[PDB]
Amino acid sequence: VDELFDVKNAFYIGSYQQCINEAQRVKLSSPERDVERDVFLYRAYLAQRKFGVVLDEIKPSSAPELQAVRMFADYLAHESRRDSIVAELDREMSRSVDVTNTTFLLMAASIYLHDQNPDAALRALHQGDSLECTAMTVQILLKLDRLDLARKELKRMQDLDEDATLTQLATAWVSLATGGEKLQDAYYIFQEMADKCSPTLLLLNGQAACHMAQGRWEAAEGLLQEALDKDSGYPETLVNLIVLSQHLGKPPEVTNRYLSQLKDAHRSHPFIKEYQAKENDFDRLVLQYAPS
Amino acid sequence: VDELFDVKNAFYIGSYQQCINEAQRVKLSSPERDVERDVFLYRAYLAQRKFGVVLDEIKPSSAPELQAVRMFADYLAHESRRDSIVAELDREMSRSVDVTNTTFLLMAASIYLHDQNPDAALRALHQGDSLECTAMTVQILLKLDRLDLARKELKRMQDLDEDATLTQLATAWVSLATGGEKLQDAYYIFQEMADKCSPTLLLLNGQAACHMAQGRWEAAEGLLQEALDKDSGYPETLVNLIVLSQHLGKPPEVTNRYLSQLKDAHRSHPFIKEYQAKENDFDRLVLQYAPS
Amino acid sequence: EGWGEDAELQLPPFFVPPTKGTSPTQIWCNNSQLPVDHILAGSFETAMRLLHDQVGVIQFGPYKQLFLQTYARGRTTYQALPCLPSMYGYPNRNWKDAGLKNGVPAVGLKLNDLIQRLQLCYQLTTVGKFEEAVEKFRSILLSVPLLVVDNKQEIAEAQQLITICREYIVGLSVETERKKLPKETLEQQKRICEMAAYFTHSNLQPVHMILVLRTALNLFFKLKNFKTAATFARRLLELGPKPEVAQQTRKILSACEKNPTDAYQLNYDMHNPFDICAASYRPIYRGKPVEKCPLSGACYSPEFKGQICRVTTVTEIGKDVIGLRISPLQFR
Amino acid sequence: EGWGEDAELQLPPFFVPPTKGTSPTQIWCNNSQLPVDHILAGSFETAMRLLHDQVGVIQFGPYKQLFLQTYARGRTTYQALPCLPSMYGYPNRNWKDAGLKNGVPAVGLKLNDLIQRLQLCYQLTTVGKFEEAVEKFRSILLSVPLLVVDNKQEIAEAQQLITICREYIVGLSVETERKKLPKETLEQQKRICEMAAYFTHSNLQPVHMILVLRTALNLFFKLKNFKTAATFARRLLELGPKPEVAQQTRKILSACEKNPTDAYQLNYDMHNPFDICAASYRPIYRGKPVEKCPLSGACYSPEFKGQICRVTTVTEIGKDVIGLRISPLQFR
Repeated sequence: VDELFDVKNAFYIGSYQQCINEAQRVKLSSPERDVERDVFLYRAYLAQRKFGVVLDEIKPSSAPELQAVRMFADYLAHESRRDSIVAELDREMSRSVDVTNTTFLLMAASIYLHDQNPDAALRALHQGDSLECTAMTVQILLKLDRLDLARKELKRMQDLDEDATLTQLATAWVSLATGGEKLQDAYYIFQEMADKCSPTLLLLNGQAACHMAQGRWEAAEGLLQEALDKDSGYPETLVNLIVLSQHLGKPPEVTNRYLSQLKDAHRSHPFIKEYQAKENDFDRLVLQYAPS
Repeated sequence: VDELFDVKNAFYIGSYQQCINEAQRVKLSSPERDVERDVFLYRAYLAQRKFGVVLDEIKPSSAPELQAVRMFADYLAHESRRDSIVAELDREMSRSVDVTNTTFLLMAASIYLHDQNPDAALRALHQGDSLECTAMTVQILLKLDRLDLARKELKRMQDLDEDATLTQLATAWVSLATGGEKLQDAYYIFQEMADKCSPTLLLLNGQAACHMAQGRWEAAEGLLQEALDKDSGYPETLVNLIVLSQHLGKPPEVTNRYLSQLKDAHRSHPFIKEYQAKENDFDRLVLQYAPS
Repeated sequence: EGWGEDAELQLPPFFVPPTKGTSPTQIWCNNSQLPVDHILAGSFETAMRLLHDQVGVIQFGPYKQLFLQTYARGRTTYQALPCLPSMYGYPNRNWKDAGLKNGVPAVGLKLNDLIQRLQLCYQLTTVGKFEEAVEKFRSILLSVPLLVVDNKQEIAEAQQLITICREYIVGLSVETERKKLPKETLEQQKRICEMAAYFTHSNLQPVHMILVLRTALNLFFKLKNFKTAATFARRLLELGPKPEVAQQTRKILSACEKNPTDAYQLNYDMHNPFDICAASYRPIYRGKPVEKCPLSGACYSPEFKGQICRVTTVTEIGKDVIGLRISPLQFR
Repeated sequence: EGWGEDAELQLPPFFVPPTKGTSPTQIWCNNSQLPVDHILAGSFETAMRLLHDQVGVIQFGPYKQLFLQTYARGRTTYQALPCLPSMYGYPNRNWKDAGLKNGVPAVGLKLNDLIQRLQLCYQLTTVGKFEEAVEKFRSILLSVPLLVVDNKQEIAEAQQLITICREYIVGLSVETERKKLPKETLEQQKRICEMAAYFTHSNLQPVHMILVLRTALNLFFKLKNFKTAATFARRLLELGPKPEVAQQTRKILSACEKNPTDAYQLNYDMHNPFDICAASYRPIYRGKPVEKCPLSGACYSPEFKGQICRVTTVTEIGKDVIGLRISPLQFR
């Protein structure tokens, strides 16, 4: 049995503080596990947007796996340095990588995904052999609308470990994208993880998305309100409430409030930029039918 | 020796036209015989369903024996008058009958048998002393499934005249009903009469019934086909072919053809009515196990 | 019904990053010809092309709110792995059997949502807030081509709803212009009465037609056109006004019949059907030439063909179009 | 072996029309407990009672042809005296030693008559006329309880024959329903493949199981479930198909082994025995609860207990019965 089971589980379902708390309590039964624990501790600080902790405490003497988390911390924290980090990352990958260092590949692929470079991120993850590497591949293939390829990688995880948390999560993502009878499958996975662990912002909107997909808007309202009470700034809640609001017949002043609220979510969800782009696309097309 | 031997023999074995032909040729060696000949002449016309001949030619001046044939002719010819004829017949019998007029008693009993009144018919025949009266009693007792009583009346005929045609015929009917070793006895009687006289529809099916009783279906097929070629409408052939057909493995479309053919036999054999009754009994019992 | 083609065995026909599949918003566009589905898909150009050919839109500026708010309800979002860009979900209306290729997006504006908003429009009208009622009416009107609707009777209702919004918008437009005009000259007052009488032929709800007949009854009584004023009074009374207004109307009527003479020839025909030019506010008598709004049915005198309809504010007067499309029914 | 009771002398213990004796058809009923003997006797109610207790019949409508045609072969007829109602003969099967009281009627349907009809059933199946094969199969099935049979081995064969007719009737029922179902949705195609795979576990003749494996091989190959499709191919090949189909199958197999992956989880277990629910066409895995047809062995999921078996069309699913009776042997 895996001494870090609770730690990794808390992280992947979005319960970052519980991850941080339980990482600081476990007993050091190895130096291999010791570094692995620290990786999740610091990725949890990344997830809480506390890049200063990650950046100050991982030193040049720190383990290679931690150097990889710190690389990712630099990129998220320092917008001006991003292009130069990616340039160096391309040079590393072209030179030589330790393929057994799955932590480095997930940190490489994390950087590429943010840099809107899924080919590079898949090219890195292809080199690794680990469950999160597959799980991250499933997510990227789903974003590429290749549900066919996603199913094959998910099937890999199902043969290796049906009951693992990443496999359940990947099953839910694959099911949410397949639709039909499978939307209920995804819902119960998200529910079962909420009622074993704790109903995090990630699981709350996970569940709401499965309701909204079956058109069950009223059943989704409770979940989004609970998510809103926990954290007024989690953007996915705000976006989902815009959808839910309109499907419940509420006034456009509510959709407008959630749009202004989303500009201060200070978590970098693309929705506002795509919205402003569609503002600009529309202004441009108006002048195409009537050049004033 | 009996001048009317050939005439009566032709009638009783079902060779009606030969009876009619030989009755018109014999020389009038009495007035007693003269009337007796006419009785068989007209009963042969009855047997050919030519009731008009019997009805037109027997006048109110005609001999009493002929009045009795004409009574029977009226009943067979005029369905609407049957209940009233039987009513009058009951009144006659209750009033006074000439007991020596065996022709009247056989005509009375013939009417009652058709009117489904065997008690009345036996009550009439009881009063007569003649070979056909006994022979007709044997037949009625066999229909009443009283083979015990039939054997005693047959024994009466055997002591009086072993070689008579009615005694042979009664022996065959009694044997056909006793079964076992006696079925072969009946067969040879029917055969011996066919190969002295002529193989009539009555003798052909007589023989076939003796084969079918011993399970010798293939030996019966020749006889029924010969009977069918002679007269497509004789019902007993049609019924026997339904039995024979199934015991030879032929398709149900053959049993169906003989059933539709039997509706136009226009000779009043009960088989179709009993069949339709069993159609109705079945429809009724289906609703008893499942009241729709 | 043999063994079939289901029984015949057929012809079996580095690292490379994979290529994208079609997005679910593109699937929406492929499978739908209704404007709202393309807007939910984020395909504004194809949506505008559809509205243009079907219903006659050329000035799309006044659609900006509808378009953008519709776009915002098109996709849900959920986080997969921590610290990676979130996922999007594309809820389909035929979700039970949508599959990969056949989806078409969930329905977010229903016809009864609009029919319900008619009531706030009516109240606003009754209390006199014409500028706000017109704004609310036009919003219902422009929203109708964003519907998705199941059966032939809802297509009928959605059309009647458009016609209701038109009737009110042009009627209230007449009244608001009558109030901006000067009442000094005799000839100026004659023009005001005409407009008050035109408004009398708008097809509104009885409670509102009572108010416009009351208005026409005053102006024609002050003009001393008592023959025509009397028939406004008889028509007001037949709608069944509240008791106080019946009494004020009966007194004005029996005064009209004691002098049933019109002082002036006005350009208003009682016994002659017409449509109200929704730009110049003059009558167009049923035989004469008209150019129409291809969505609302607003009538215009022919000078205005090619201009932007004053009622809808977005359509081309007199353009020939396919017709409103708001249901799969219409694509047999 | 003395002089015995054969030597002891014992106690010696108007016009009246006589009374009827027992009819020979009543003698048949007294001496027999087999349904066909009571039908030949014209005793339909007692025949139905026997079929009900022994084999589970409640809906006797579909027996009408069999019953009536059987009735018609029961008695011969011959004329005695001219112009009087004809006689009836009642041919007995034990005619050599029947006597008055012990007769029992002649045998008109033999087991080999039925075994011969199996061939036309098989041909009809091979050429694809499923509706006509099912009709012909069910006729054999309902005819088995009308047999009269001599020894224990024929009772065995008659049971196997019933089981053969059942296997075909439910299998063909699966295929005919698979062909009525739509193939549009992915989820719809998954359901079709399942049914094609269930049919693969029907116990038919090899020439027919080759056709159903060919069908299952196409549908699973088109689905891109190559791991399961490969085992259909290996099983098809082991039955020994004609050379052209072996070649088409070998090519499909070596393509499956070059990618031995199933794309979808279907509800079909290769390594797990089940029975096919003959009403809902879903698998019932050998441990789970079943209600059965008491004559044919058709399996049903428990919801259906008390209903009319879809296979035989005349029996009660799950009724407890004595068991088929078609021989004097079974009444020791």
